[PDB]
Formats: sequence, C-alpha cells, structure tokens
Amino acid sequence: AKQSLDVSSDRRKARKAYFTAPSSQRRVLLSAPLSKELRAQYGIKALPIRRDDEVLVVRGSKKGQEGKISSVYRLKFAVQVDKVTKEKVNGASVPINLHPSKLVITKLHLDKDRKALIQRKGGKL
Amino acid sequence: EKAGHQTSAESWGTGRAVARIPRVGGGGTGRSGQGAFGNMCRGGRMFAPTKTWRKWNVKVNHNEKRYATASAIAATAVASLVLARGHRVEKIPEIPLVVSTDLESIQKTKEAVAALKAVGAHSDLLKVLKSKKLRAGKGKYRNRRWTQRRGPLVVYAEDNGIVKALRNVPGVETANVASLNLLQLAPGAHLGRFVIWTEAAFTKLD
Amino acid sequence: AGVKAYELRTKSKEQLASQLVDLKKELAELKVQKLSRPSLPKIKTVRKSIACVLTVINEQQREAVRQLYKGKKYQPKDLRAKKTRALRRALTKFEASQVTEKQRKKQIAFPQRKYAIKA
Amino acid sequence: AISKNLPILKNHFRKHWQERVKVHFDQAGKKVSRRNARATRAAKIAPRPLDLLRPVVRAPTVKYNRKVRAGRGFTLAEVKAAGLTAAYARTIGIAVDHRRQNRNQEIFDANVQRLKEYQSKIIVFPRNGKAPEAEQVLSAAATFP
RNA sequence: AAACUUUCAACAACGGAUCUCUUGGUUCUCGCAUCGAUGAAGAACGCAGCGAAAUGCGAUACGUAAUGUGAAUUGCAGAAUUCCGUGAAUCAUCGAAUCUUUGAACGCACAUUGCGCCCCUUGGUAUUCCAGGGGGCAUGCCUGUUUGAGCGUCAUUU
RNA sequence: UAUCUAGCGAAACCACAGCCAAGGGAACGGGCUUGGCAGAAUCAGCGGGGAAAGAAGACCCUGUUGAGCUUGACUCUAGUU
RNA sequence: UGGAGGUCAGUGACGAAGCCUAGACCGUAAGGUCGGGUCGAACGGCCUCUAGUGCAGAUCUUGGUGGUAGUAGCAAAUAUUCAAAUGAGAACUUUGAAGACUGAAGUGGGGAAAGGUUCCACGUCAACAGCAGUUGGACGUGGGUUAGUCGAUCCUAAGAGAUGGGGAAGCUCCGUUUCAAAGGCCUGAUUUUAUGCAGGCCACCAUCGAAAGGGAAUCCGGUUAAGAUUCCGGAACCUGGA
RNA sequence: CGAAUUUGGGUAUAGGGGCGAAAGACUAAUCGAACCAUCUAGUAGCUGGUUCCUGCCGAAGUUUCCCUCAGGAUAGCAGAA
RNA sequence: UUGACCUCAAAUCAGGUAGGAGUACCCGCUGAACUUAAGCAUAUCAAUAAGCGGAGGAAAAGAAACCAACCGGGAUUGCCUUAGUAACGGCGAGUGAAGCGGCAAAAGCUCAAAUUUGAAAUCUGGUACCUUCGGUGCCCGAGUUGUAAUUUGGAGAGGGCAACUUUGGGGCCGUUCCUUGUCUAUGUUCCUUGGAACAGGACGUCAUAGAGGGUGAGAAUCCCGUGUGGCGAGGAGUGCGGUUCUUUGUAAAGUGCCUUCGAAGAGUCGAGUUGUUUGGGAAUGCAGCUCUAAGUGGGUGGUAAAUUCCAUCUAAAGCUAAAUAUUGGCGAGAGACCGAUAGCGAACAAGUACAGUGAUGGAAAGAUGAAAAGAACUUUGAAAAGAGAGUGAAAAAGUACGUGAAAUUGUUGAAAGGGAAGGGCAUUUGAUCAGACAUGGUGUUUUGUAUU
Repeated sequence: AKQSLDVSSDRRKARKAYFTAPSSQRRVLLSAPLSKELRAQYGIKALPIRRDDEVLVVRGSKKGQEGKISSVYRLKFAVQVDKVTKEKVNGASVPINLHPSKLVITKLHLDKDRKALIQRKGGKL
Repeated sequence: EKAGHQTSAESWGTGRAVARIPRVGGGGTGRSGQGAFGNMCRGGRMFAPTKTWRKWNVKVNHNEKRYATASAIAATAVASLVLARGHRVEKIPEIPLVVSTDLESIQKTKEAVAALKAVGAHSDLLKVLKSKKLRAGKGKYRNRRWTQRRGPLVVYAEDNGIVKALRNVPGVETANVASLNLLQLAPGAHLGRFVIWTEAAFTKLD
Repeated sequence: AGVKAYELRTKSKEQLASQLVDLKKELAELKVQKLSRPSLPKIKTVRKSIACVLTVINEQQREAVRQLYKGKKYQPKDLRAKKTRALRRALTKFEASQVTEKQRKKQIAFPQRKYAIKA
Repeated sequence: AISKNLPILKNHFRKHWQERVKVHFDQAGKKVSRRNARATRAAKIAPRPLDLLRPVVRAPTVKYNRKVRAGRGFTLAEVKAAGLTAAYARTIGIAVDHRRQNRNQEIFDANVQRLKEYQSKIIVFPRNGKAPEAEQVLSAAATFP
C-alpha cells in the first residue's frame, strides 16, 4: 500500500531507526493524539505529550491504575509513573517501567507551547 | 570476491605432522597457524563462490507466453479448475463472472468490498484474511514475514477509481485487460484463477 | 544557571573582561574545592560560563575588524569565505560568464528561438 | 584435452576475464533513467520538439544502397535552396551538415521538400511575444517520417 | 557376594551443538559531486562531578555561539515550579567561533618538547642583557614594485 | 634419585586391542584354522615382542618437478671493443 | 535438507522448533509417524520452483573431550632447626635464638642498555608465585622523581645530508664547495630620519651525528614511607648582564 | 690468556646483494640466495579424500598412435535413449 | 655627467599559485613472472599484476589531414551487430579488430597566418568613489618583437548596386528543482487462555491508509508510520506576463547580384633504421637516431615499386554538454543472498587484543528475564559458599544466565565377565510392550429403559 520511493518497508532499516532514534524518530512523533476524554468531548483534537500528564494504564498487569508520569525515560523507551512500583525483597520500592502506547492520557500538563498547537490547528476548547 | 582470501596463509609442507592445508603465519594471536583458504577451513573461502553473472532472467518465447496466457484465461471460465485452485466460488452464480462496467468507476474501498459481497466473491476475501500466517523459515527477516492466499482478480477496461478502491483489499488484485499477466492468472503455475470481469473488459477480449 | 550570550552582547569590553576575570577566579576556587569533596558539577557551568564570555569577546573583536576592512578588497584570509579550496580557486560568476565580442554578436543575432510543431 | 566428435571451439577466457565482466542488471534502471531524462529535457524546452529535424539520406554501401535513412544534418545547398541560413536553421531545429554534399537530385528535392514541410508546420515565437503555447510534439522524426 | 567396561521410562556434570532470534555482512539498483598552504588525510597528547576503552572535542577541550523543537539527562549524584519560557535536553540543526603538539608542514633543527633572528609592548629605574604578552621569518614559480649589475648595449663627451 | 606418603600434576602415543605353538595367509599373526590352555584386582622392576614411538625415506628409481654449481650445451645479455 | 510460488481459509503459548527416551507403528531401505520427558515461538502436509542440499575417514578445518594417569615427575646452586607472635589455617609470613653460606673479579654497595612504576605505603589472597602462603616484582587504592653547577642542550668524529647544479619517465639519484652574484660593529648618520644617506676587515658557505670523546661552574652536614651532589642549613664557584 | 687480544656504543655495507683469516660460513633459532606482502586459489600425467536408499543392467587391464612406458587419444568391452 | 634599453639579479618588496590525501571509475608512463603450450626459447599469461606521474564528477575522445567506393555517408562516445569474422600465430597452443546497419544521445566550433595606421582603439596592478563573483575616474605601468575589433576554410576580405530584424541583471507570483518543517482515518468494546492479548471467539470502523516497525506472544483500526492531499521556511535558478532601476547613438550582425583577391601551423610532414607494439600481414601505432620537404601542394585510399588518373579530406595549433565508466565518498531503495565455525577479518571498547626490530601479521567474543523483580531475611562455615527462604509464568532462566546434543564423567539400578569386547541365525530365561469375543440372533429379558 506504500507508494513513495522515500519510505522504506525494510524491517532491518526500521528497527535500526527505532533503536538509534533521534527525536524525529524517537518513538512515534513523540507528541501524539490523546485519549477519548479529550477527543470525544470537544472534537478540536490535538495537543503534544509531556512529562507531568496523568494517565490510565489500559493494558497489562497494572491495568486500570492511575498516576502521574514521574519521568519519560526516552533512553529506556518507557515512562515511569509514581505509585506503580515493585516492592523489593528488602522493602525498597523501585519504579516499574510502562509503555505509553499501553496508556491513555487522562489529564494533561498544559503550557504555552501546547496552546500554540491549538492556535496552529485552530482549536477553541 | 575477496572473502576468505584476505590472508597471507602458506602451507607448512610435510614433515611437521599436520595437514598440508595453508596456515596463517606470525604468532601470538590464536589465528596463527590455523588453516586458511579452504572450503573445509573455518574462516576460509566457500567452494565455487557464488557469482553475479549467474543467469537470473530466463527468456521465454513470446508466442509461448501468450499461449500460456490464453490457457490461463481459458481455465478461468472452468469451474472445476477454479475450485481446485481453492478460489471459493461456490456462492458465485456463474463463471466467468462478468459485472457491469459501473464497477470500473467505483471510487471508495467500502463499495469495492460491497461489490465483492454482491457478486458473491467476498468469500475469497475471508479466505485471504484468515490465511495470513507467519512464514516458516528465515524468509521472515528477508522482508517476507507473512504469507497469505490469493483472492479474485478484478479485470477492467478503464481505470476510473477501480484500482484505488481495491488497493487496500487483501488478496484482491486488479489488472487491465491489455496486460493480463500469467503471474496472476496462473499463480504458482496453478490454473484456474478466479477472475471478475467488468463488462467492457470482457468485450475487449475479442 | 549560566550566563547567556544574548546578555553579554550588550556589555562592553571592560565589563566582559571583568566578567571573565572573576569567573576564572571562581573556576580556580572551585578546582581547589574539587579536592576536598568527591563531586561538584558546578565546575562544568563555570567552564561553560568562561567559554560563553570568550565566545562573545571573540565575536565583537572579529566583527570589529569585519567592518574595518569593509568595502575594500584584501580582507584577511581568516575573514574570507572558507567554502572549499577548489571552489575558492574556481572562476567567478563574472569571469566564467565572460564571452568574446565575436561570440557576443553571434549570441545576440541568433539566439535559441522558441518554436513548436503544430500538426 | 581433445576428445570425441565435437566442433572445435574457441572460448577466449585465458586472461583474467572474470574481472572485466559486465552484467546489465540496470537494463530496467537505465531505461527508467532515460525516460526521466527525456521527460525533464522536454519540459525545459517546453514548446520545442526535443529533436532536430534530420535529413533524408541514402545509405553508403552496395549492401544498403536500396535503403534510405535519417542522416545528420541538412546540406548548406539544401538550406539555401529552402531560403534559410545555417545560423538561423540551427536555432529553429533544422540540423545542418557542412561536410555533406548533394550529387543527386532526388535526395536534393526530398530534403528541400522536407524543409518546406517543416516551415509550414512550425510556428516560431517572436522574442517579444506572449508565448502562445502550441501543444508541443516530442518527436520531429515522428512528425516528418 | 564385592571391587573393577556397557543401557537407563535416571538425575547430576563437562561442553557448547541444535533450534529460534539479528541495530551485521553481502549483492543489486537509484541519485549526487564536496578534501587540503583560509593548512587536508593521518598521528601524538590532553579534555567529562565520578572514564580505562569507545564516541565527541581542543586549554572556550564529551564542548562555546546562532537555530529549531519544546521538558529532559538518567548508573549514581548534583544547579529545580531551572518548566504558561530569548527555555531543559548525551535532542536535533549548524552558517558564527575556539581549533593544543604535529603532519604536504613552512625561521633552522628534530630520537631535543633544541636553538635562533625581526617588530611592538610590559618589567627588571636598558636600542644591545634577561624575562613576560602579542605579532612574525620555507622553497619553486607567476604578475607587478623598488634597488641594482654587466665597456651587453644606446644616447650622451667632463 | 628411584621407592612410600601429602600436595601439585603434564606428555608421547592410541583402528580395535593385548597368552602361546604350528598352519595357511600380502611368503615372520593379538585376532583367522587346529591344538595348548585359560580365574579378580594388582606393586616394583625389566628391556624379548608390540615388524613400539619420533619424520608423507634424506638412499634408489619414477616425474616431460626444481634449485645450487660448472662448461666449447642451446638462447641471449650488462659491460667492453 | 535450506530457501521460493501456490494451496491445506494446515499445527501452535490449552505449547511450534530443537533435544533425550534397550516405548509403539509403518517402510526392504533411505526414513516417516506417534506415546513419554524436557522446552518456549514459531513451524509443517500436498502441487511445484530453486540450491552454498545429505559425511566416518581427507597425517581434513575449528572447537570440545578422553585412555595414558593421580602417572612421568616437582632431585644442580652445602642447610636447616627451636620458640614466640600474627592468623580458621604456618615447613614457607614477621620477631628473637641458633646453625650456615656468599667470603670484597661477593649472594656486598652503585650505575649503562633495556624495562616502566616493578619504587614506597596501606588494605588484601579469587587467580599467579608448577608444594604452600597470612607473604610477594600478585591484587585494589594512593604517594613519590625538586638542579645555573649532575647530564642533555654546545662541539666536532666515522658518517648522514639541503641548497647551486647535474641526471632520472618518475618515485628520486648524485653532489657538500662543487662551473652560485652564498659576508658584522664602531662616537658613521647621529631631529619626514635610525639604514631618507660616499663611514672597513673579509674571501666565512648549510645542517644533523657522542647521556663512555671535548666541555663554564658545588661541596659538606641534615632531612623522607619513598627524592636529593637537585630539598634544608651553612660554605663556594661559573656564565651573562648597565 | 698483553696480543692478528677481549669488548660497549656510534657508524657503514642489504638479498643474486652484503660480508667472509674461506666453513657455502654468516646476514635477527631463517642461508647452496634472508624476511614481508602481492602476483597466487601458481601448475601437478602424482598422493589423499570425495557426504542418502533401493531397483535394473554391467565391465576393463586388450588394439593402434603419441619424448608414449604411473598419462592421453583411438577401437573394443558397458549403460541409456 | 645624466638618463634609458637588453639580459641578469636581490628584497620577511605587494598579491597569488603548486606541492599532500583519497584514488572505485578516468588520462598517461613503466612493467613481470607464475601459468598455457602436456617439455621449452617465439608466443601465451599481458600491452595484465606490482611501480611512477596527473584529473573530474565524470575523464578521455570529439566536430575529419574521417569512413568509404556507394544512387555515398558526415564530430565524438556507448549499446546491439559485424564476429570468434578479415587478419595475426613454433599458422602450434592461442590471439583477433574495423567499415556498413539498428539504436541511445546528438551541438557546435575558434585561434595562428591579412590591408586599424586618421590616431593601442587593448590589459594587470595602486589609489579614489560606487549600488562589490564587479563598474567608473585617475595614475603608474605592460605592450608595436602586437595587446583590442574584424576572418577560420562550412569560408571569408576589398569595392560597386535594395522597397528587410534586436537594446533586461539576482528578485516576486510562480515553475524537474536543493535543504527542510508541519497538519491530515478508523476498537484498545465484550467472553476464553495466559504473567503479558499482540491468541481464540462475537460484534464493528476506515480504507487513495490491509507497507514496515514498536508495544510483556501472530496487532490496518494502541500509536506512529503508511495513503491522499494542505499549509509553511529558506536556495546555483531569465527559461516568461511583467521588472521599485534609463527606455540605448548617428551602431551591431544577416541576405540578394556583380568585380578583385582569398594568407590556412616545419627538424613538421615524409624516408631509412632500431626497438617495442598491433589483427595490420614487404612493417598498425608509438618512440630513439639519421636524413629532411612542398603549394593545383600534402595526407589517406590495409601487398612492396615506376607511370597515368580518380575519390576524399586539410596535419604538424585549440575549446566543447549528453548518451558512456565507476568494489572510493555522500545520500537512498531493494533481494528466491548469509545467518554468529555463516555473512566482510570485524553483528561486540575490530584493524581493538596480541605477535614481530621491521615490512607486516591479526583473532576469539552475539541471546537471563516482560521487568532486576539480580535473591531481603534465618542458620552452618574463617570465607568462598551450603541449607532454607524469597522474586519470577519458569531458578529444569541465578549473571560460570534461552534451549543445553555428543564425546567424556559421578554414575536409579539391572546384568554379564577363567588371556579383549562387539556381531549373525535360533531358542530359552528375565525385563518390557502393541495389537484383541467391548455396539450387528432379538431390529433389542434385566443394567443412569434417543446413552444399546
């Protein structure tokens, strides 16, 4: 279905670009359209992704668990969220990795550069 | 061309209780004194190395091509060969299935799937959808990760959105009557492709 | 945090030189403290601060000379266009486009006429 | 070395022939690149016919005496006979041969008539006009077979 | 009868085969034309809060400036509502700079971190000595500029 | 020193192996045939045998395989005349 | 057997592939199927296509492992012993007591070449020290090499080697003073002045090449975990400089 | 065992070249021509090896020629169609 | 005495250029042998490897001193063909082009030698200015032993005779275009398995998107991305309707007829000889040496040489894009390729480690797990470690980490054994195991009566 000669469907080249990604390919676009609480209510859709968003884990063993992103571990290809941690055997509590694609954003962390994309898109909220 | 020959290995000769195969010189590495250059040698050159001037394309007589094409079109209208190919035409009212040339001008993919269900050919779709499986072997990481069956071949006289409307339809192939590849008419040298003709494509055959 | 170049570009030579000396004093002091304590990352941005001050100082000095030689040929080679040795030695646009008077009168008289075949 | 009843062969492969082996893998690639080059070239000269009007010519040898083919350029005798100048013709796509001669009337007339057929069927834009694009044809050879 | 070779619906070793994986290679094709005396390629020595290597960099040293994006980096730390902003970042760009010792390598020399000469400064109450800071000093050529040379020659005879 | 002990701990070699006599066999057998016989596990020695090990015999011959050296061998050649 | 086209809308995390199994069945056989165990992500049947497609050997290659075998052996350089301490642990480490040896062309005290941190201190014993180890040239972490006088530097030696020039297609070769237009310091001048301008002598011809050759000049006492003719305290000398 | 002595460092001579009080000695465990890479997977009538099953058929060591005699060609013998 | 000119010099004089690197392709020079010839010397390998000099994105070649012999083509290059052919070869082994034809691409030209002589009309540099890839002053110069204008063989120049065309550099809308940005579709709904749903099933949506990848297992719809289009930033671009920037002054070139002329490259061509090379054979090219021209001349016309013609071109001077080459660089897209003893030597801190004085030689080494959750805690031990415990879906995943073969080894246990063992047929003994009267006389007397 791909058409242009500038796009490669090579699995080797694709995983090479994935693992050696700069911010142009450092995941998706890391900014990406949100979940249904914001999408379905308004229609004026999109806003970029940041750290201090709130999220709901919709998949996995920690499914249906809420929290704030403690850190966006770009190197590890995961996001860390507080209150979802592993209790170690010695009582220490280490943060458990979790992939954003298995998440929905429930509450954003807004700033000017987000509201610029609203003007750029044409949103009204 | 230089694989297995990028070394200055030399035979020790007889008298040293070892095979007369060439061995790397020098010392202090582990590679030193090891066999080289041989198809039996670890790190050596393979026997009769593969070459690019191997014959890749093979010429077929033009007339034989059109003979095999006509045989493949003729086998399209044979119901027994089309079932034997496994082309799910039990719900097709007749074969050769010929549709009015409105389908030649269909625009959206929704009405390409709608047309297939209407002419009864969508059972071939569910075949291709459910026949997707991982390819067994190392072809998976040569960009051949999945395999599936073939669907119907929609043949049209004019392109008025027919190719675009059917492009994302799995297994379905479209073709202009002018070309009519044998590679699609007899996939895997097996006769009896399920072809859906538009009316104008059908009459162009004469 | 660290000084900003856009700030320093508003400061004069004496302000920047004074800003450099006490930064070198701060770095020298920090290197003494580097021995007593295991880690002190503050030394990094002080080196960055020292580098920032030197960057702008060189920029005004290089800009000062730039319009000193402005409008006349033979600027310093360090001021000239670096692009590439072969590009630098290539004929100029004016020199490569020069033609003889003989060629000029032929190009004027018979240029490549635009036409088309109809039928 | 030599054995039973076979034709005696001469396979010249005693040099390091394997270094100078060319497989034309880019047959398809070269053809695509050539069509692109023809496409872009025609655009740059957008009204012009992508070829120069070539002349008619009898093939040299006694083998090809019977055949007539497309030559290099029109003789200065032919161009003067039409009513043009070599400097002008080279600007309106009529290729001109200075080395060629005319020693034969039928080639002379067939080339002159080829010239009048060209003039009557082409329109030269004035240098200070409005450029009324006139449905360019990509082959002057196909235009005057 | 034990102790002392074989087989195990048997476990344990030794060892790293097999299987499955692949940010690598190989081959094909397509497009482009750009190293260096404005000092290249290459080498040496250094540079990070905590580096040996590897990547990057040059005493402004894992980097400065300009630009874009717009909250990281992440092994541990450490400036933090640095975060609704001339603004994070081992981020992308990248045009402006820095660019040690060298190397065609250029004051002479070089197994020396050797030895000079010229200019302007500062200091030792010094054109000459020493030290410090900053500038410089290669060949072969080319074009032009001055200064000449040669009874090579012309005017021109104190 | 060997020996015995505590620790440490190789290598050569090895188709499989390991008692004879005669026979016949590639004409000198550990094995095959016919006889003699034959009882675990072993230690120190030992030099009969294993046609023992060590090396694709260096002698000899063959190869249309060399090389060093020599000459009125064949073909040339620096130099010199 | 690897891969390819087609098909079985095939098998599969409710367990694919692989592996083990004196369990079964089938085939004369190559092999195929299946039970049981192990296992974790892919893989088969059939019609065809294709090849880097089948091993017991090649003194085959790479890797791994045996018997030999707890065997050969660990025997040159006279030689160790007692006690204590430190340590789970002492034939081997420290301390004391003995006994011995090198016996001043030393088993002593320094250096050259080479090494490169082995120096020294503190912890420390997995590996290495063919027994051992608490010890170590081992391991980990640090400290340490202080010059006007000691050397290099300077000088030339056999000899290397630019320029001038001549060969050489050319990388380059010869050549080292050759058939070259190859040279400082005093009140010259000494106020657009430092060469705007008559102030002498030449007959120099590169440069590199000695840490043992030639050379300007330093000694004593003290000092350190390790440096000292260098640090310190006294006492000198040489060179340059108004 | 006071010298044709022994010896350190510097220097010179480099492979058909050097050096040799001469042994074909020595020239980095290499010398009757060093070492390194490449030509080069050099050629070999010679030695060794050459990987699944079953079924059917089934030999030759002889002729002639060849610097032929451990090899070829040829005819014969064999298979297949 | 004082100024030149010629030649030569000098200056850390004013401003520049060359050198090295890489070198796949390209232009030259230099140059082997192994090998083949069943020996070997010519030959072949090979006008190759190695060596040296010099470039660009292409290079070289190139607008005929060509090919031809025809009813003539018409720069060069490359492909197909000519052709394993003509030809060369111990005429052995072997080697071996070109013309024509088809096509790709096609583009042309310009110096020397001429009669500016009513005007060196020409050019560098220095200073000055300006709207700085340059223009205009002015000045020193260079240059008449010749720098401009004009002509280049296809022509041209002088002179006499007509009612014929053009006065713009980079912009900006824009346009193969170069580097780039941004926006643009649809389930994570419900049950089963599982640690994880990305698997199975039910129900959907979009599709010009059912490429590819990632995410705790096989995901169009979780995301991108993909597909279509949209909106923006900067740049070598006169190709065009216009240009904020004149609307150029007594000039530029083209054509017809007629007269006179019409230069056209020298130690070069050409000849001998030598060597080498070529398919070129009484000599294909090139080079050394010797000889050395000419102007209806010269070259060529593939057998050497007189004589007569004929056909063609015009040397000894020069530029030129494209088609063509490309195992290097940069940037991309792929494959019936390999899959860690394979594929490059290197999938990894690989030209690293290590060896050698040096030239140079040159490895091995990929996988816990979804996540480190990397084993807290208790007891034995000096300790390493053990035994528990704990984490994990699995410690039959514990970093000496996926699976974990074989050799070899400790060896459930069984068995055998008087100088090997192993094997074949046969039975015995031991151990171990597959296959069988389960529903079919009654169309059915019991038996959880359509389960017989």
